[PDB]
Amino acid sequence: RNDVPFIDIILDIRPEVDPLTIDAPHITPDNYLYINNVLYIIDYKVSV
Amino acid sequence: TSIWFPGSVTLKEYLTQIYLPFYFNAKGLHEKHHVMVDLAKTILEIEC
Amino acid sequence: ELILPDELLFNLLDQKVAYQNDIIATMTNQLNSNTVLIKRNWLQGNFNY
Amino acid sequence: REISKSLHDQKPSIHFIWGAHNPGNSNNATFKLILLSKSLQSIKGISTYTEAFKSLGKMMDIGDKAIEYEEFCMSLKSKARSSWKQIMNKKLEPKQINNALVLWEQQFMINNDLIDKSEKLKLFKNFCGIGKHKQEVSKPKILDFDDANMYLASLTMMEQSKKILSKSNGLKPDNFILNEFGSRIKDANKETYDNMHKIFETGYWQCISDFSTLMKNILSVSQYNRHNTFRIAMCANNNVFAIVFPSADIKTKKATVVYSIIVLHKEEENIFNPGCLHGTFKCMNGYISISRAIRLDKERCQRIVSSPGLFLTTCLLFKHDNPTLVMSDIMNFSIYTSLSITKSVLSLTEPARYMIMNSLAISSNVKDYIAEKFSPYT
RNA sequence: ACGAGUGUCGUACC
RNA sequence: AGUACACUACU
RNA sequence: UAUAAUAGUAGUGUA
Repeated sequence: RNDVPFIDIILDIRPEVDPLTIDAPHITPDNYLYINNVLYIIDYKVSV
Repeated sequence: TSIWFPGSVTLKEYLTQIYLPFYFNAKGLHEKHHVMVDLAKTILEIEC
Repeated sequence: ELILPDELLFNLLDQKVAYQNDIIATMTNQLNSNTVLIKRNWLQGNFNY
Repeated sequence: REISKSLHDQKPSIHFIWGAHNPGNSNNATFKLILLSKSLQSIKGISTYTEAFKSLGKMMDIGDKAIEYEEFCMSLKSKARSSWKQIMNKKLEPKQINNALVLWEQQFMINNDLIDKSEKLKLFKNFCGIGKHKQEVSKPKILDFDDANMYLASLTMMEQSKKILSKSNGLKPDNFILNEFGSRIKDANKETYDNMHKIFETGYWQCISDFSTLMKNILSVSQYNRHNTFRIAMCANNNVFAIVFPSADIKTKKATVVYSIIVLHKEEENIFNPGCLHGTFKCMNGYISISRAIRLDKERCQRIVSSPGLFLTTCLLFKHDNPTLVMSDIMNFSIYTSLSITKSVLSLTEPARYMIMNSLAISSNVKDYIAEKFSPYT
């Protein structure tokens, strides 16, 4: 996934939470990984 | 045509025969007594 | 100023026979001064870049 | 330069003379020592130093007395190797066996009784260069490289060396390099293995290996050397011997090694002489050959010891992947270049690059380089 | 002898 | 027995 | 954002 909105991450991980939830930040993480009740925000960087 | 002995050589082998003999030399074959004077002579000649 | 090595003066002062055209002695002022003034020859390898 | 036309003004191409081993003689050190002493004292004819050589053979003679020589050497070596630190404060005591004043294994005093004073002076002053003169403008004397006669002489010398050294040793090679890496070299390339085996089968490899071993033995023995002791150095070959004349110990600065090669051969003119033969005399059972005294720095001796590797590498690199070349010619060129420890070949190896590459190039001032920079030193 | 050299050297010294 | 540019060895 | 790092000794190749 690329530039997935954080609100989409919240909705996918927690479908039960309703809209009008706490306002997700402007951050658009590159990827997210949910395992063992832990959410990892993954961002790719190509720099020296 | 080969250089140091009869036969035919490839261009790579020809360049090898041209350039390898330089490495047959032995370091430290000079004598200080004469090379000191020779180097001084050439330096002072250029300066003059 | 380029300083001539001590051993070079050692084996140049013990010749016992004057050289035909001694470039070393001319520049050294008849072996009066070990140093020789070098102007245009920046020394080998010093100014590579 | 001072151009010379005489063939006798040549300097040695290789500071060594070699002759094939004798299968009919034992390879024991004492037997070879006795044979060398007898052959030196059995020299016939008249010459400047022949009396000196016979007297030296008399000095290195143990006669029928042989067992206590081995006992003496073993007893001294056992005490010498029993201490990590060099044995000091104790003086080595000479022990005459028969006509030989043996100080150490293969180390003998100059028996002034055996030698005439004039002969000893000739051997030490005019032959070994020891004590010559005391504490003339000229120019560097070099052979005429473009002379037809000089080039013919050089070609004849190379042809003779190729003739003598191309013959097989008659023995299975069985050496360290082969037994330890033959499988790897053979799997990498069959032809390389075949070329290496051919190198080991010929007399070039035996000659250079014997010379390297002899130089190593000379370096080993020369550390315990005194002003009145001449050492005997031996190699695997039972016909090649070395006389190590008195000189300063190696550990000091500018230390040099003085040695002379002796070769015993059944028939005369069957020796590899790379311009370093003093004289071929007739002794019992055959002909002895004595080379001119050679003085060498420690760096040159180190290169000489390392020379078998250089020879093998050069031969295999020139013959690599080339079926149109004759291995004998490559080995003939490599024997001389590998053991070249003089500046004469140094003055030729480097300018060859520029000369041949400018000749092969499109635009080049090869004429200017040859005229103003190419300065052969032959 | 050998090494070096179109620089007088190394070459053990009394 | 120096300047630089490296590579490889040992502590 | 193609830029921050550098023990001592020895050997080798290069200019």
